[PDB]
Formats: sequence, C-alpha cells, structure tokens
Amino acid sequence: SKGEELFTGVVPILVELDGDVNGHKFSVSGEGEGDATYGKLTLKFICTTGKLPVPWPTLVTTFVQCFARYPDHMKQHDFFKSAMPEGYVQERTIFFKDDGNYKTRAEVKFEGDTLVNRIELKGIDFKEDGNILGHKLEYNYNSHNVYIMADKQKNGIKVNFKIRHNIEDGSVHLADHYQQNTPIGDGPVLLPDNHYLSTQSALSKDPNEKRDHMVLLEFVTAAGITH
Amino acid sequence: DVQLVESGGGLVQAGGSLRLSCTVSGRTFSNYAMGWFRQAPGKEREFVAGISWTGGHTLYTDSVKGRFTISRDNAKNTVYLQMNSLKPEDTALYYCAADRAADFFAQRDEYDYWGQGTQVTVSGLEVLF
Ligand SMILES: [K+]
Ligand code: NA
Repeated sequence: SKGEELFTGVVPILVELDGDVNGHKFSVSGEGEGDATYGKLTLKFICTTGKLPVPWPTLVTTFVQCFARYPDHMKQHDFFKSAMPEGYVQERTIFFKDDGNYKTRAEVKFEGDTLVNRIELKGIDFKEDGNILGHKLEYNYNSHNVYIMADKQKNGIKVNFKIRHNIEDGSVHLADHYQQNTPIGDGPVLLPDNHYLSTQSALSKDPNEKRDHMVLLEFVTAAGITH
Repeated sequence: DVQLVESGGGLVQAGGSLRLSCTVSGRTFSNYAMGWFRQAPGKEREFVAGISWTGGHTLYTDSVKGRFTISRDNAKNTVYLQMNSLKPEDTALYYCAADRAADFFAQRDEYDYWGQGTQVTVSGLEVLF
C-alpha cells in the first residue's frame, strides 16, 4: 500500500555483488532504473575486479522482482512491494545440471530514494572445462515463468523455476532455481495465492565500453490468476 | 471450500478419443494440485493422472502412459484429461480430485476434494466381417 506507492514512477537501482566461485573471487557493481508501472528494468553491470570468471548470463537471475507489473486484479498478491521500504531477504540455490551450484543471499531494500540489491554468492563443484567456467554460454537469454507460492510457516514465499541457457554447440544447459523470500521487518504479512511472473530478459553490450560488462533489460508481468 | 464439476464423458468405440474437463469453483484454482481417478463398479478408485499446480510436473498410472494427457488452464479454472487410443478396459466413472498443493509437484493420493464423476464407456464391439 504505502510500499506499492514507492513504485508509481521510475525508481533508481543499485546492485552490488561479492562472489566466489571455485575459489575465483570477483565483484560486480550495477546501476539502472525500474518502472513497475510497465514491469520494466534496465541495468548496467561492471565487473570491477577484472574479467568475470563466469558467464554473464549465469548471474542474470541473481542481479529485484519488486519491479514486476502486477495487474490490478492481482495487486493483493504482490509480496515484494508490500515489504518495502524495509525490504526482504532473497535466498537461492541454483543447480547447473551436471555441473556446480550457486548459493546466494541478497537483501533488497530502499536506502533513501534508491532501491538496492546487495548480494553475496558462493559457487562450488564446477568443472573447469564445463559450460560455466569454460565460457560456453551464448550471450543471450530466454523467457521463463517464475512460480511463486506462499510459505506460511516462514512468513514468506517460496519460488521455483528452471532457466534454459543456450550453449554455443546448440545444446541447452538447465539451471534449477530454488528461492525463498522473507521480509526484513518483523510482523506477519499477507501472503499471495499461487501465481507466476512472466519474465523476459535481453542482454546487450555498450560497444564503446572496454570493461567486462552486461547491459540487461527485463520485462516482468505477474500472471496466473483468473481475470 | 472448492467444488469440482467433471464433463466431456460419453460413449466411444475402442481406439476412439475423448477429452474430459473438470471445472473448479470457489478458492483460487492455482492453489490446487489436480488429479483424475477412475472407478469400475464395486471396485476402488484408482489413480489415473496428476498435475502440479504449475502444470509443469505430471504423473500417470502405467496403463495410460502415452495415451492420456493431463493439462490445466490456471486462468480458466479447468483441468483436462485427453484420452486417446481408448480401450474397453478404460470404461469407468472418472473423478476429478483436488488438493491444496504443498510444493511444486503433482501427487498420486491424499486428495481432499472430489467431483461426482463423468461416465466413460469404451465399447469393445467387434465387427463381424
Ligand atoms: K527457449
Ligand atoms: Na491432503
């Protein structure tokens, strides 16, 4: 309500990630803006520690579902905006089939007039010549459905979805996502009926930018309840 | 809480096809894992097919594998059971069932809610040539 009101216009975003995969440490900073009226996010990420040791598409999901567009009839099911400005904790395990896994913990909250996603990522059991550390992912992204259920026992939501990563040999590498979101503030909140976020992502580059980087555009609309 | 109404049943010849529907009224359809069961007179209800709330995970009893398809339309409160290559042994009263989903999977049992059923009759008549 008051939380939803914070998203009526364009909101600045900052993202910060500290990461360690198979011992390779790295850091990413991002900035951009979100317009939840349209379900639209635009971000730019720079690896501030040099070369990113994993492919950029593997971090798209880690890099703010409060910017989803919830249609009018579904607005009572938007956990993410209600929890603002105090925010929520998002945790994932991401299993790359026949490879290693990411574990992430993020806090998503407002710092001033800015929505901030601060993340820590640890990745283990990857193959040094597999698709991830070997950089065999196409620089692109497909559409997915993010399935959300209430987790009443934990005052939050649990989320599951499977990302399809296109590989340079024409194959597809599946990344199973297991996600939980818990409010940062205390007190029981209203939790949604089962629904999903229709998510579309487009990755691009700034051709003058010489640092290792990703430009990410996202379009996210909630769906899956009767109209 | 929720009410289930099956339809699409009837008589068809062995090798024919039928599409059953189950319409869910009341609470939010996407909250429920959905299933189809079937019963021959005097025998028990046996599980036929089950679908997760998301539609992304399905289960089937062996004897219908590759002939029946369960699917759902979460914006239309309906689950369907496409039954192809029907055999006389498929003749039965077909029940729709529902259960508040605990996770993202389908389930074979422990359904709380039940429809009254729609009759499916598969004739075994052989032409005399
Ligand atoms: K695809
Ligand atoms: Na039950």
